[PDB]
Amino acid sequence: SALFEPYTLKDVTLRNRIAIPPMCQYMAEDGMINDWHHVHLAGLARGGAGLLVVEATAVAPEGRITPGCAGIWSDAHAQAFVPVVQAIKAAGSVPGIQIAHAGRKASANRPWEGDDHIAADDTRGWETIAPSAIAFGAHLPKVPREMTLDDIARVKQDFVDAARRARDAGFEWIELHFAHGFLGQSFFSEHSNKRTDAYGGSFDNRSRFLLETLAAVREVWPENLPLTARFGVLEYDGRDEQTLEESIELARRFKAGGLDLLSVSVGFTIPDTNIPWGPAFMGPIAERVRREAKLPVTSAWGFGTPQLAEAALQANQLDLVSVGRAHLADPHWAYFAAKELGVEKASWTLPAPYAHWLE
Ligand SMILES: Cc1cc2nc3c(=O)[nH]c(=O)nc-3n(C[C@H](O)[C@H](O)[C@H](O)COP(=O)(O)O)c2cc1C
Repeated sequence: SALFEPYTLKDVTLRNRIAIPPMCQYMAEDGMINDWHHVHLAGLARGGAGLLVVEATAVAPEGRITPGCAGIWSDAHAQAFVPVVQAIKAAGSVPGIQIAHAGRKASANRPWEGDDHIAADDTRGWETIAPSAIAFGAHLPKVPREMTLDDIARVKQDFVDAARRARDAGFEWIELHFAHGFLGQSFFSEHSNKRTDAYGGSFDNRSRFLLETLAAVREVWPENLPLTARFGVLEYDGRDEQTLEESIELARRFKAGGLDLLSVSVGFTIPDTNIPWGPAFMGPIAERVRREAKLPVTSAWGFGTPQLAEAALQANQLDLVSVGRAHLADPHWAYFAAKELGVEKASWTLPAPYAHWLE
């Protein structure tokens, strides 16, 4: 099976092509992770996936999505990850982390606590920042503060510090969160970026925050460990061919700047869109980016059906298959997939204290 073939990227070898993508847990306190995350992540690693990417972890307090988001904006925050990293490694999975800044979509409630911007008089809330003072709208009506050049320098440095911290905590894989309408994505999109300085207007200017952040992170992130990013390559906003073309150009510049793999997603930059949700619906777009930027890719949404994951790999649409919600439902999804695909000794996807009994 293609799904259970190993994958080598730089010095890191994944035992199979199953990636667990970043999934916010909303269980941290002032950015500090705790035994929620420890057990969640170690349990997933033991389930058999080759790569486990820790949830969006804020590079700065105001870059959290919610009051429950993880952070890595101090060395104490980073140190909290060390035992979890060590547990993921003990289980034979590769520990990754997504470092993030939520931009104008920050200061929101947890998804089961309203999922909306925090009310003005709620002591938990904070001012958001963005390339331009324009609200997302809908359930995220707060108008962000327009970033100064010093803010841009500071946030880039926060990404650098976060990457340094992730390195020193023992992560073997990093993902820059430039997708899903958060700060990076919003610098790229003309919907959200109305700047007239070096960081807006033209394609080069809109790309600049993302490329400069990648280059700055590259200085401190080891060359022998995969350097990746998530990026929304279209919005389903009636501008898809032009947006895709630009996104693919940016992917080429990412590759030239040392990016090893791109997690291809949707932008979610604005609410007024028409996304054609369906099983593996991003497969063909991921394939186009892979082909036209000549860059390894992953993607997500509905690949928890093992045969569909297998088909996407065999069609060379993807290099890794990201499987999210199916792993919340069943942390041992990789074992289920091995069984479904008829892999020999499927139960040994799991560690011996499980595998022996399930043969
Ligand atoms: C609980 C939850 C939290 C998520 N948090 C993030 C995250 O931290 N960063 C990210 O880029 N995507 C996040 N996503 C998107 C997932 O990585 C993934 O793309 C999405 O769930 C689709 O894959 P699936 O159909 O296999 O669940 C999250 C989704 C879920 C379900």
